[PDB]
Amino acid sequence: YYDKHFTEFVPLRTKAKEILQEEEDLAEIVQLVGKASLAETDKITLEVAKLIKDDFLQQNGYTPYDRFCPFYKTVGMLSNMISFYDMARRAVETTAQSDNKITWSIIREHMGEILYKLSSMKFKDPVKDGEAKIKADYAQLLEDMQNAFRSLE
Amino acid sequence: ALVANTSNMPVAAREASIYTGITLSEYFRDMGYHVSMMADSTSRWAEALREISGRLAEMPADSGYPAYLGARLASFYERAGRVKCLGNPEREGSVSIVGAVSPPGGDFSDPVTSATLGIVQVFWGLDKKLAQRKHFPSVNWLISYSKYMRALDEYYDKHFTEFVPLRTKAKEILQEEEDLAEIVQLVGKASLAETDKITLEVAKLIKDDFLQQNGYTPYDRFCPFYKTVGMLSNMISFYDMARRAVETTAQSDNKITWSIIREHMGEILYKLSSMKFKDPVKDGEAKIKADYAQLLEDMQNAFRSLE
Amino acid sequence: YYDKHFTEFVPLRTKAKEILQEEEDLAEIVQLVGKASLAETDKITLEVAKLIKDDFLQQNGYTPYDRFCPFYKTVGMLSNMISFYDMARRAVETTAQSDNKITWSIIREHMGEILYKLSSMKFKDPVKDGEAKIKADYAQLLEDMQNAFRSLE
Amino acid sequence: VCLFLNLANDPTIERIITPRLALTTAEFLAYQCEKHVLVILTDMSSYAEALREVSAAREEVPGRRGFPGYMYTDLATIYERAGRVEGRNGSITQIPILTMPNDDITHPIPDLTGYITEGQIYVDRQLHNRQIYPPINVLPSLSRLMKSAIGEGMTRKDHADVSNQLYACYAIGKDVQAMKAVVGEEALTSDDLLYLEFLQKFEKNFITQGPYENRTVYETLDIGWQLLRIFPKEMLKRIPQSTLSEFYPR
Amino acid sequence: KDRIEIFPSRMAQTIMKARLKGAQTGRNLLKKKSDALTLRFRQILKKIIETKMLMGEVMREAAFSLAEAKFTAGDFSTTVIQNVNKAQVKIRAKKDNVAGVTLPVFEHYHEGTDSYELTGLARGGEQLAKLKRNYAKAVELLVELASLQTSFVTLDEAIKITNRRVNAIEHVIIPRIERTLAYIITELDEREREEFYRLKKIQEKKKIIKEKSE
Amino acid sequence: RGKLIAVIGDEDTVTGFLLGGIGELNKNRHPNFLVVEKDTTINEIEDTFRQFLNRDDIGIILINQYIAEMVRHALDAHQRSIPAVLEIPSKEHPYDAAKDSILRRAKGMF
Repeated sequence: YYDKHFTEFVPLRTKAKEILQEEEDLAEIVQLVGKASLAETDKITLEVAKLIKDDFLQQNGYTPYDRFCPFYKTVGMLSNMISFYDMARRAVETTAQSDNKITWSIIREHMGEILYKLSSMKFKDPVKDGEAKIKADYAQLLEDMQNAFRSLE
Repeated sequence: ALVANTSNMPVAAREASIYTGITLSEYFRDMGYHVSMMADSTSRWAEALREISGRLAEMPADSGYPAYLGARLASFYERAGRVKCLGNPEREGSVSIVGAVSPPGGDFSDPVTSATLGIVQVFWGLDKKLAQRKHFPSVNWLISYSKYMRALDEYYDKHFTEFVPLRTKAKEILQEEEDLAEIVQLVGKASLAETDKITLEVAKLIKDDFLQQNGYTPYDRFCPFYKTVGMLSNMISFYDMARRAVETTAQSDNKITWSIIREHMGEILYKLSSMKFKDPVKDGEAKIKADYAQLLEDMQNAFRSLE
Repeated sequence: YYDKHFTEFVPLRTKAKEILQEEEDLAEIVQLVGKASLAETDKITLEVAKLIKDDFLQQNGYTPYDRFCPFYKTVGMLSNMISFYDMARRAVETTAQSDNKITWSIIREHMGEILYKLSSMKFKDPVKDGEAKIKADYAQLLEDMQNAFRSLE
Repeated sequence: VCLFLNLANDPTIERIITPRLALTTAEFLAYQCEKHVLVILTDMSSYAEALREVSAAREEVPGRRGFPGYMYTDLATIYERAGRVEGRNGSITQIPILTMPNDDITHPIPDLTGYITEGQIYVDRQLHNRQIYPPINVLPSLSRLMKSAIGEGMTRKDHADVSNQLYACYAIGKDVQAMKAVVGEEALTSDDLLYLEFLQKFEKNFITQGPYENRTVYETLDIGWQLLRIFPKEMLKRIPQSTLSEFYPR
Repeated sequence: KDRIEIFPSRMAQTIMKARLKGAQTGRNLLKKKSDALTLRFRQILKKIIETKMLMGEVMREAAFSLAEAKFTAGDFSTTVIQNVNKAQVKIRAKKDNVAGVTLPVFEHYHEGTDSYELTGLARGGEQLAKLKRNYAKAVELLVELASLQTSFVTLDEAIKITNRRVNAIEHVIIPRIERTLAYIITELDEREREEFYRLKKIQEKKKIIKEKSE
Repeated sequence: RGKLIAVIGDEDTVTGFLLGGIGELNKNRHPNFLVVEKDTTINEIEDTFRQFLNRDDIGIILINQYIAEMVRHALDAHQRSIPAVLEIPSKEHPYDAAKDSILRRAKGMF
């Protein structure tokens, strides 16, 4: 079914599960270490995993916007969150061995508006703002991310 | 009157012993007497009760005890209290219960000790570490509590007035002494406020020459209340004077410190420690109060000489 | 029985049990501190206890050489390992707090061929080889060890 | 010695009366014949198993961990038939000996026993594997009546003081040994080395005895002093100066 | 999370008790490691407080001695600064086995290559020679002070790392073992109860069957 | 052989140590020292400080306190042990005591 109607959904589903599992694998040891031995690639995983947990997995069912989440919106906003993961992870993987490593603190300060916009993606009210506006809005966040990365790296 | 039951007595007697005692207690309660009953171990009773439930093949509940354990303990303690007696003589009396608990392992999870603590209004938690240190009575202080403090406020206000703020400050000083323990361990009283040094050293004075009592000495066999409040009043009055002496002079140029206070009026600290030796058998109420009044005056003047 | 026929087994048995128990207590600390601080005697106990665990208490019962180990050989093997222990312990404690302090690193480098021979005792293969020779071979190991420690001190 | 042997393959009900027959004799000998009787009840855990078998024969519903709900009073019935009585010069003491299932002191058998006895001896395993006999661990043991058992007129004046100081010294030696395993020998001071010397010689000379060497109370105390004289007087904080001046030298 | 999630059993109860004893021993052994490091840290920090004070007095004397050399010589500082090639003093790293932890220390090494011998300014060789010695002594003290500080470095991190592990055992790992053990104990009593219930009904049913047969 | 001691300080401070026998040129003709004069700016001190911190043959660095304040941010930024940096009183500047890197690392010290 998913391949017939969406295609993009399945690899997004897989990546989301891997991120959540890695966060749990890290949380077990981070509780004991104190976030001292974490690599920059792990700090990105931990923070994106939080992004997914707080903005994607939870929703307030007694609101005009989270009372119903049409599937196209769920996969739409997941695509952006995973796209951020891949771009943020690439940004550090290609720079960690260079003469300036893009650590979390650099991307966090540079792209703080993207992280807030990504968290706001739930507040789309599909009844007031229909499919056309939501898809266009999500596309705009994707463009904003891609442009910020080009200026960052 | 005494009721004696050893572990090899018939289980009915070991279970019934606790109710036999209180029945004897109520009998005299009805005479207008004040009766004080001690149950040597309510854990031993609970064990006897569980045995009978087992013999009767009753379904066990929490940690193997009968389902009604709590109901039996609750109805036991409810029988204590001050009452207006029956009969035209319009007499009054009371029964107190000071029953002990001794759960296997020393834990507080046993339903018998947990249920007891949810019923009794005062807990005189004792400790073994204090006994090993030869500090008696062995009272834990931080665990112990009393829920009658409000009920007795009318008596204390009517007869003694200053007792209540003194016991409040005393607990605050002792608790702060515990709270400062981590700071002292990591500092050694070097990077420490002079006001905290007062708390630590005065709290020690309280622990040594007030809360500690030596019952094998003829002068300290029994401390009348008026002496207990006298001793605490002077120690707390010293505390307040020392706090003020430092705080009002701690701005700049010429300040008072604990080293100055301790060296300057060492005779006052000695006289405060000596207060427990005022034997009520030989020194009457007026003489002991008079001597305590003199220490209070000498104490305030000792600090006055520093300002 | 043991005192009538062997006279050596009872005291070897006692010492062997002492070594195995001492190793268990030292093992509890090594798992925590990583051998950061050990006495030289403790280092010997750990290594001789491993010698025992691997080359005395371990055997492949489907091999001609260990399908059945006759008692004279079992006690023979232990006799040499315990003799080694006592001589290794004497050497490091006797020269302790002096100039030419002997340590395990010196003993292991000095007489490494002795540890090889001791670890090789399981392979003497009874019945295929003779009883008289196996006893004589173990006597030779004892003479070689005694000369090794004598020349070390 | 009056010896009663109930063998593993003997009737299980006979195992139940065996300790009653031993105490029945002890009561006759002690209280009617004016003498002191030591009663040793070996393997009360095997008794407890025989008691469970009798309970099953009566078709009683098992209680906690399979044992009868009356196991408590049954043990007290046996144990409490001891002590001194007014007006007679006899006495009965007991040393019940109990195997701890799975080495867990929490098990109903040692738990119900200890709850109604006065302290414990406690035989360990570490001391046994280290080839120490007897393998008795002095730190977890307790005798609640020792305070009255010993002292001038009963054993020797210094008994109480030697015991308390030896206990502290052994407890400290174990604590120092734990430290040594972490910081090494070179990180220790002279006082720590004295505690290690005591620890090693305490177990070798005082605790280790052998099955056929009979050490009387006065020899045991003298051995104690031999170990205590390892330390200078100022480190023996639990022995009053009067006791030290009398016994410490020589 | 809250429990180790081992299914209630007598086997699990035994394992948890052994696991708890291990955790408690580790807590105490690491606490002793921390206490030993803390004393030395306070020993080494006390040494730094003492050493720092001495450094002041020693450097003051060297500074005055330099003024004395200048008084005679005049302006030798330019020649000394320009005429530099090889060092006479060098520092070697050494290991100090403070505990299971090893601490890096500096050790003074008098390599020996000759320093510049200068009698060019007023030929004030005696004052310059005393000046060399005064600073040479200062350097050796500073080497010890540098080790002091470096030793204090490897120690502040070692204490925080050890205390963090001890705190986790106390606040995370053992509480979790105790909750697991208490959970197991409760569940085991619950299983015991349902066995009692069934046995009671079995005994009652047997009694009922017997009465019917009579 | 192993490590050199670098000195960043005033004219008399450096001169004294150089006579002390410490200090030399590397194969690149670089000196493990800097003389800080009234005309020396912050970038010059900081660049020298950094190069010593990134130079694997130095280790202990000896500096004047008044300099320690001038580029103080660089002294807390580097937390290691090879680069042990010791702060000393200059000929005229007064004796150091406050703002010691170690007294800051450990806040329990006089």
